[PDB]
Amino acid sequence: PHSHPALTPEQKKELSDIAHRIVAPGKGILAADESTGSIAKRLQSIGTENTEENRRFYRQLLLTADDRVNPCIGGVILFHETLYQKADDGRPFPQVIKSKGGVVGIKVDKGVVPLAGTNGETTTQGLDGLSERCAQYKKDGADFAKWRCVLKIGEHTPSALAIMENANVLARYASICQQNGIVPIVEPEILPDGDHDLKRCQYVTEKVLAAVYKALSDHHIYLEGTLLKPNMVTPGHACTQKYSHEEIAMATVTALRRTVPPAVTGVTFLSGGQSEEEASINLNAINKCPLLKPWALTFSYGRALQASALKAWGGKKENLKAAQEEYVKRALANSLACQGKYTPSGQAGAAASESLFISN
Amino acid sequence: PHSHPALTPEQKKELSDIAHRIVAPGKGILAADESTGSIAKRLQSIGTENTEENRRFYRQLLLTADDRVNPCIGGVILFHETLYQKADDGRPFPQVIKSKGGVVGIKVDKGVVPLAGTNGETTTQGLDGLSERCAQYKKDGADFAKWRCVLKIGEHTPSALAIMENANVLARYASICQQNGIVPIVEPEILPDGDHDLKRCQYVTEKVLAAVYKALSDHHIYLEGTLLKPNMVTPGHACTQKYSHEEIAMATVTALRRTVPPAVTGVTFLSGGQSEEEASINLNAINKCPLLKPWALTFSYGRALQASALKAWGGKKENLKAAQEEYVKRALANSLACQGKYTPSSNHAY
Amino acid sequence: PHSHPALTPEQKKELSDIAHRIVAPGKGILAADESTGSIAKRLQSIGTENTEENRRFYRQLLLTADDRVNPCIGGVILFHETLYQKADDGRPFPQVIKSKGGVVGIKVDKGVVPLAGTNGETTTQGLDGLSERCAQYKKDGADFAKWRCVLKIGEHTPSALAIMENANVLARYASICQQNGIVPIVEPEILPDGDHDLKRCQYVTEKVLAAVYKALSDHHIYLEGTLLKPNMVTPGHACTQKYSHEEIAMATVTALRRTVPPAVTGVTFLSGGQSEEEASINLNAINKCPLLKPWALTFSYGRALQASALKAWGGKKENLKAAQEEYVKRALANSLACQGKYTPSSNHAY
Amino acid sequence: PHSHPALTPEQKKELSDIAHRIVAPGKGILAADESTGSIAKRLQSIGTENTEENRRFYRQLLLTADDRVNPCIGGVILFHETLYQKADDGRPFPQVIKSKGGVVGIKVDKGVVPLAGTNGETTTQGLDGLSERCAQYKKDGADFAKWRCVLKIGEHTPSALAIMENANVLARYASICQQNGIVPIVEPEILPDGDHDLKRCQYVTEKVLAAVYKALSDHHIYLEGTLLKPNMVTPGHACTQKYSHEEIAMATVTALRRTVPPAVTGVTFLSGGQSEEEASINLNAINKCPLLKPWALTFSYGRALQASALKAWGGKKENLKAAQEEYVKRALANSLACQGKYTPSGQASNHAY
Repeated sequence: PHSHPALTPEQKKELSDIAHRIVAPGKGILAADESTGSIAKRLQSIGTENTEENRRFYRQLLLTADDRVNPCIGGVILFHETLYQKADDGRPFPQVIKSKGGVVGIKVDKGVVPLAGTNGETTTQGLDGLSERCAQYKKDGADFAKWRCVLKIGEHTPSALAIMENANVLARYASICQQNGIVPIVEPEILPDGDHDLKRCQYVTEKVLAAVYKALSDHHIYLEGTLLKPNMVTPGHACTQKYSHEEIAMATVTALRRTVPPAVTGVTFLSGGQSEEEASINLNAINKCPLLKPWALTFSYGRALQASALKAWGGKKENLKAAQEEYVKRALANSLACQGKYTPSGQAGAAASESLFISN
Repeated sequence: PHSHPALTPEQKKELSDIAHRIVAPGKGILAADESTGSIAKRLQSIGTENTEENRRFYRQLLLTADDRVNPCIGGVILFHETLYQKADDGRPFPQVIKSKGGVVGIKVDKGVVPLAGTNGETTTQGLDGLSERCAQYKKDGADFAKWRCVLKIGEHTPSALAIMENANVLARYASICQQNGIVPIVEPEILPDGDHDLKRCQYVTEKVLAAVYKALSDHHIYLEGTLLKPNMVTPGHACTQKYSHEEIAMATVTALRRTVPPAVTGVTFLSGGQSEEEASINLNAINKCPLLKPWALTFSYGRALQASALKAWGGKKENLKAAQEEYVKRALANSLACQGKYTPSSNHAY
Repeated sequence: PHSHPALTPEQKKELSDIAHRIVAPGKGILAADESTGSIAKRLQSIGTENTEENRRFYRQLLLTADDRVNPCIGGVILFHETLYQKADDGRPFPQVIKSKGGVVGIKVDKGVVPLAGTNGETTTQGLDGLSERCAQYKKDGADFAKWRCVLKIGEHTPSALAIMENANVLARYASICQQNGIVPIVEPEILPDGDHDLKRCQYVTEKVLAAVYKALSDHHIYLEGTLLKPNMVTPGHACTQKYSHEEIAMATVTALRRTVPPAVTGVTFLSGGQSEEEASINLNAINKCPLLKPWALTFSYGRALQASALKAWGGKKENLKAAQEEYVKRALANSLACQGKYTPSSNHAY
Repeated sequence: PHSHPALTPEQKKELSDIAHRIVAPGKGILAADESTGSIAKRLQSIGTENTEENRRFYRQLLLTADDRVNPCIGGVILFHETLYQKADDGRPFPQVIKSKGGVVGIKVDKGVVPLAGTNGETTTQGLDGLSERCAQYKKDGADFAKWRCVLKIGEHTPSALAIMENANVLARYASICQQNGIVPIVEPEILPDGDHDLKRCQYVTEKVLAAVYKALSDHHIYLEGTLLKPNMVTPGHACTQKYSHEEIAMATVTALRRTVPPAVTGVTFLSGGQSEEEASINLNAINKCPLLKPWALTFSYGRALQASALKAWGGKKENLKAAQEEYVKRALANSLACQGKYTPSGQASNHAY
């Protein structure tokens, strides 16, 4: 019942300013924080061996795209390794990102671990020494961070324990981040895996977000200095019933309106397996949804911004420009999408029409 | 992890529609739901015996004020007794209210009870047979209800128990109301008693509201079909430090923005002891606050709408027109206030 | 983090003494608190009109059995109506019970109500004015009370909400009782309905009881001044897999040892549909289970003590002694059972 | 509402057997799990340089004490470093402990960290990579572990957050341990710092323990395969009012009876600053308390078993036997104390709570 300010007015301002810059109108996030074992899968789908150099080059390819992306990208999430890598001109990637008007973000979780006594459910680790790590990341150019929790819709999941534990650890992570001037992106991802319908996903998403914000309140989290990275509300990947983009948008926005306090600076949707075009079209429909939305509704896409780029690159240096062109096109599309001004056309290749879903 | 729809789309539309009508632009709530024991002091302060007749006459006086109040009053909260009384012309009060464009509300709690093991804290009773009562009230004209929980800021309060228990009973009440087509006004009032400052109130308000909404979620409450009646965020009555209306407005709006989901149709502030003018000036400041507010920010005033009217009446039928005039003036004042157009004569520091 | 004693040492002593008397060695509880609507089925099953007199007679029949039941009965739970009735000799039933060495109990809940948004789940009502009711019941002879919550094992039940809400209302009821010198019997009954196996019941029972005691703790309940009336851990009534009494006893004792603090004075099992013999055999096996049990493990039987007595009666006054004889037999059988002295004549797998 | 067994009957048996061996009648735990920084303080009090060799020599001093300690020590908690050190004869310390009938334990937390928004409260870290660490420790001789959470009694503490969070991390720690055949010792220490009285400590201890077991329930922890290491219930260090050992025992036992399920195999009290003799007398009183106690009530003492030994040693090899004698004496005293048979002689209304 007695307040013990976790943050000073000066600290709140820094976090709030940072969070707003990331989701400034028309801007979104490029999520290039794939771990070594994660990006390896991507490079593997293009006959490119996973080496530090190939990874460096690939990240450079995306980070050094032409100035057309500048207005589209408010922030870029990187993996530890990439944060300390340099472009061919000797500039550290964080400097490259900043020079283009982007805020630098660092993924800080250490992956999921199984929750004993549950039906294949997990929580996420990475709190140990997080404070020292954040202080260091801050000094090295990072202003925000990301932590991913993963939940799954099934007959007995997500369980009460899974929801509570994941919500609690997100709160702990967000608390430590804010103590070090880093804006925490809270990511409670509910996988699209399964044959559940739209209303099932909406129901679960509402329960999960309600739990997340109660935990954030219990841990004294400054909402204005945070961002939310949730799954859009969609039917399961194996669901038979078909839904329109307007319906997905309505379910997504309704779920958010029922759980996310207006103080939250912005919502940066994960693409979660959706095709590049599907992700853009849904985000656009979301921003057009005829309901009051007190927070920025933009993107924090990983796969939905890299599909075509990876394919065009093929691991060959000569395809540099071609790869960057595809990326730029998705960044431009999504920039318009988070403004509800996106209108599909007929290009972006067929690679943008293919589902990037990956069962877990 | 499985949904068992508490309400059908039709039930949802009904609740949502009722909620929106009560807090439509420029409209607020007249809280005239004082119980016999509660209206006792009011009448006592003016030397008027607490009889059913005087209560009926007083309530009639307010409910029949001239049409100038119509666009100001979106809803009227009544005490059980009043819901079944009639005006002189024989018209049931519920009918009077509705003919003036207002929705009829009914207070359904049965007062506070002490929570053992706490420092004078309480919870609220009234759930027994509530479903049947709501069905009967609905049939008899009421479309929304009110339930009051009381919390206090002290050295060890509100405690975890008080916050959790009051949030839970509010949720039960809300659930029962929605099952019977009644829009529940959730009122978690944090008393202004004490010498605590503005920051203290804001902090406690944020924690209480966060608890309230988690409980509403756990009980599957349809937020669009609800209204919130909280205290504005203000320093304690005995606080020596002084603040401006802009500051209490900033603290109030900031606290609501950090806890109240956008889906909540509206916030109807209680005046909780503030004077008529102060309550109007604060509501006005709240609506002009330079922050995004996704819900209607209006009033659900009891004392702040009756103070002058009660005094002018003095328990004398002769002063009917004089009394009503005072009420009308406050109704007009607050209608402008909830629009941020009243005149009586972001900050990271929150 | 701060304490505000809900009870004084004197109040604690009173409650603890009462709870211990009810479950003194070899003693159990006769649960005859069937409401008018509940006893109606019982009387109807034997073709007897459900009249106040017939209910009075049947209750008299049970309460005035010979002294052989005295050492068997530590307490008797009555329904409101019965607490105020008299035997043929003009003595009020509370006096009859007391003169036989029994403590008088009163059921105070007002039945279950549906929890909206759940798959047919419920919570229980009865808190309104409970304090005044308890104060009056205390004056009229009752020293303990009973409140029944009902949970069901199913595809999606008991849900998180159902567990939390029922646990919370039990805590509120317990709190109010103790403030009035009444020992509360906490009854969180998990129905045997379904085809679930023993393991599932043990799991649900462990989760439900952990919730109950956490709620009791949050509400500052004095455990030494309470009793627990849970379901024994058994397979569902329609489970195809079969088990032995020893397995039922092991599952039950294990569940309790993992959730019931040693401070709880006693566990008084409900029979929940089990036959008279079965209920006695399981209670005996529970008391013979080779695990440490820090609380009395006795009975609070309704049907398990009345089945044959009601049948031998049949609504005929000339079958009085015959019916009483059947009751005495089950009282004797269960008195031995709660001592592990009743004969019908790898614990890590739990 | 559906069970998804975290442990098989075989895994449960192993955990239960381990937990019971540790707190078998007359046995307690030697807590010698002081980290480098922690032991540095102990070594400084006797003007001894904090080098790995001195630490090894010190730990060796305690672990190789004569066979009189065998029936007194059911378990020994070691810091990571020590688990991998060897006695002069080349025997790994875990082997030394095992040969003397003791179960080997390993401290696995990585210290406390500040909880933002609280009045100086903390939670504890160390879950990262914990499963892998437990699998490795198990393989390397350890059968139980220890994780310490710290709470403080003050005007606004322990807060609801501190209680909830610390109870939650303990549950996570316990869950990971049991998945690896390691019996977790749950240690929710409520510091004795402050001027609060006996009833205040009992109140807080009761609320904390209630939170701890609800958390363990939510995380599906097998209680029979765990131990509890709580603070005894005593007045604050700065409390002006005095209390008898009988009252300390009554308050302690009452708090436990009201919160600790009988399924919990044993309670191993921390000495938390009490003198060697004080910790022994209180433990004896606790065991003599006239209330039903369904779990073993023994010790898990660090300072209360090493104070005199450390001083008698002074960092001089010459005083080895003298230092071991002091340790053995406390081991004997406490062995008698956890049986309520302790006496200064040697080795021969509860409603107000």
